[PDB]
Amino acid sequence: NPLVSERLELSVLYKEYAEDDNIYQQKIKDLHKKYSYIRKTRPDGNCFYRAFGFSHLEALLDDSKELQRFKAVSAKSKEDLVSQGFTEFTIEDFHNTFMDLIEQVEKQTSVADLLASFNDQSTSDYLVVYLRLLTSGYLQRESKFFEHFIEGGRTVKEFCQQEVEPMCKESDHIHIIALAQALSVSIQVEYMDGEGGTTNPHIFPEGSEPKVYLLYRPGHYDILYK
Repeated sequence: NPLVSERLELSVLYKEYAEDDNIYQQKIKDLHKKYSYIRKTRPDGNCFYRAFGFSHLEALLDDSKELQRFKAVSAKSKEDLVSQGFTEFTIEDFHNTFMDLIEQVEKQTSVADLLASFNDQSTSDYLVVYLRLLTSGYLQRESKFFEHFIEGGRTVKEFCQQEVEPMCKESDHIHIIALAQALSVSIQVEYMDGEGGTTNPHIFPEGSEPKVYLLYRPGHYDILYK
């Protein structure tokens, strides 16, 4: 039950469905036409953050420019959140871990050593906590925009407090839009949830060129590789 698995054949997905789940089998089969491998994340309610965090940092091993951009945005993000009302003493430890992971990528760590960091519960969860805070900060900052996404009567802040900041509260489109804008990154998600064997790609933000590909299924975000 690792936090982030080794690189696996797409066919491992067949195990996660009943023999009779004919439509999910057809989607898995179609996915083989587009992707080659998958890395599973533990299905614990943190999957989007964890999958995004690993996939993006792994991608930055191959793009020194993007690595420096990401580091700069990430460094600044702490003061940003503090200026907006997130307590510094509370969030400093999480930010320090996030920056240490970035440093690991800057030092040209192997994927194996990056993976080992993501499989340390404290290290990996500190990254997730930070990503959740970044996402909450962006939603709150652009609350007038995001208001319409929120069903039921809660304010954007109340939504953030109950559905984004807490560990184990799995992500949907609201999280993804906000985190992509927060870090100015581009995320493709294959939704395996559509018409036939079709999984339906969504790119966040629309119009961008993604370097992270994720697979959504109810209760899972996994990392896909072409």
